[PDB]
Amino acid sequence: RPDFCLEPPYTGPCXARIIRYFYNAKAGLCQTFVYGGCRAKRNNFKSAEDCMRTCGGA
Amino acid sequence: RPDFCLEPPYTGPCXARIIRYFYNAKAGLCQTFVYGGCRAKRNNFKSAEDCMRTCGGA
Amino acid sequence: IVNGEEAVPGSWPWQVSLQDKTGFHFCGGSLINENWVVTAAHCGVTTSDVVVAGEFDQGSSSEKIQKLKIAKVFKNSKYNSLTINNDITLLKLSTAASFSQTVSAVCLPSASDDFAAGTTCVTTGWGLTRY
Amino acid sequence: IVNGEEAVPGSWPWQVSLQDKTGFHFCGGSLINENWVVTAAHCGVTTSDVVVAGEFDQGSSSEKIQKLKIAKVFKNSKYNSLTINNDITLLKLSTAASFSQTVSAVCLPSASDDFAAGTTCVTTGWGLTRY
Amino acid sequence: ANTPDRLQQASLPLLSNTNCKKYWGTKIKDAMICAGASGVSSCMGDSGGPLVCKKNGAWTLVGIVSWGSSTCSTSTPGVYARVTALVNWVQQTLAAN
Amino acid sequence: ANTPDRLQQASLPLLSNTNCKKYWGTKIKDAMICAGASGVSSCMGDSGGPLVCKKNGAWTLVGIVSWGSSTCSTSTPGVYARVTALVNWVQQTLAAN
Amino acid sequence: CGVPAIQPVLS
Amino acid sequence: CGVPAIQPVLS
Repeated sequence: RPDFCLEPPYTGPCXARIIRYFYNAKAGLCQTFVYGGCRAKRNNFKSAEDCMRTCGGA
Repeated sequence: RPDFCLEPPYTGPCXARIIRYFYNAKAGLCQTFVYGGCRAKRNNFKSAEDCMRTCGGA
Repeated sequence: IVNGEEAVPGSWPWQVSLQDKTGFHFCGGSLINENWVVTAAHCGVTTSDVVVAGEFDQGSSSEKIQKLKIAKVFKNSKYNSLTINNDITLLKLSTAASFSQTVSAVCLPSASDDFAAGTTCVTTGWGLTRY
Repeated sequence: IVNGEEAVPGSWPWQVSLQDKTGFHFCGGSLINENWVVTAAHCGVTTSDVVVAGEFDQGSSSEKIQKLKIAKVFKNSKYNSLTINNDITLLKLSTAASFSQTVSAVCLPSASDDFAAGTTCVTTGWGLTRY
Repeated sequence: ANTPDRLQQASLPLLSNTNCKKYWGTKIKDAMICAGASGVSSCMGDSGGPLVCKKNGAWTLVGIVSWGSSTCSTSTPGVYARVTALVNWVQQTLAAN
Repeated sequence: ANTPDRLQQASLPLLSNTNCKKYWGTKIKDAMICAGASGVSSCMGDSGGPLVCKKNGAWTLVGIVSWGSSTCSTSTPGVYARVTALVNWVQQTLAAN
Repeated sequence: CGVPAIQPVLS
Repeated sequence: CGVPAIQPVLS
């Protein structure tokens, strides 16, 4: 899977509180986190399904 | 909100690996966890939306 | 707000809470009249989200608030998603807010208005009090 | 399996992996012929899940496997969701498995078979190796 | 914890109902069979997989991974669906479909 | 990690672009205004809310909560959308809709 | 606009 | 049934 799947979730500099999904390689599945709303990294998805289709098994 | 929303997630005794959602009162939103497949507690939902509609803000 | 303090209930009556359909608070905003809210473009508001006006205590189920549906979202087309410049969106409400003791509008400036460096201003919201 | 050991690849050819549409492994199962898999009722399998046969290394994208759609789920109607008794479900494949060196069926017992206490048996799967 | 990539196996003994009920008591029902408590344990993601024993040289499905210790302790009996108690249901379902 | 139930407020000074660029350099663009670095900080969930100053006795919207320190440090400038640079766009949008 | 019915108190 | 083409090795 893409290496970006292994990066920790990134909230970024904006001040929103937006629920997103990131792949957690230690657990082997996607998990929610709070995103600041700008400058997302790639391990940042709007649904668990997108997240798992992109990073599942990394 | 219902007090069951404040219970930690419960994997239970069965040996499956099923993705479910539980409300995390410490973070204020629903997170994923792995459920064993039997004897669910009530803080255990099939989608983030069901979870937040039932426990959001507890 | 880190190291702020509790507001007097209802004393910031243009402050709204932007929530998803489940009631989750993801951004604030300001009433500028009965039909329009100004907020940030990076909040990513859609017509499925709702404007909650008149709120003080998001943990109180008994407070008298106005949940207002959003008719149309007007993101500034110059919002720059790399530099974060021009970070403004307007929300046109599908039902007007009802102004009251706890719900009313902030004034808007004119483009040439000058606010001096060092002026003591105020910001409000339900953001984190610790990161 | 805690404190087990890696199997010889393909030496348990009736072992299948039950996965959701994204490839997430949530349960195992056993082929009993080319069209049917037996698994546990509490796995909650639906026709949206898939039977993966011939697998060894779930982290190898190059392994030849058979992803098989499920036509119908037969949960034993006596499965007891409180006591976990009668914990069995059958999956009827919409397309037959293609049997081979690495895919074939386990035998079923007769209802009267006695397997004595203390018999050394084997269990297999991709479950956690530490809780 | 994450699951292993590669298929695992473990050898383990069948337990008598009597010896299994010394831990699980009346939670052991008539379509359950116990195995393990022997230094290995089925765990999360193993459910629905096989417990096989040789019968006349052929591996035969005696159990289906079902439930057990909630931390997958290797010193407590694992519980499996008892296929001899359910195989008549299996054959009837196949015959009708 | 959770938000306060009850609405918060903080007083804070406007910063000159020049003093703000002493921390954020060229990240400060022409429709941004800085405020704070004064022991308070906007943080996650404040975005899109108001920065108001008095103008002729009435509270006037000078900034919109936008971005800042990635840990909401109270000693760095907070950055807000500068409403004077954007109000002509606001009035045009209202007039057309 | 800009004049709350309930006056804010700042510290 | 029950006879793998590849023989298992049990330790």
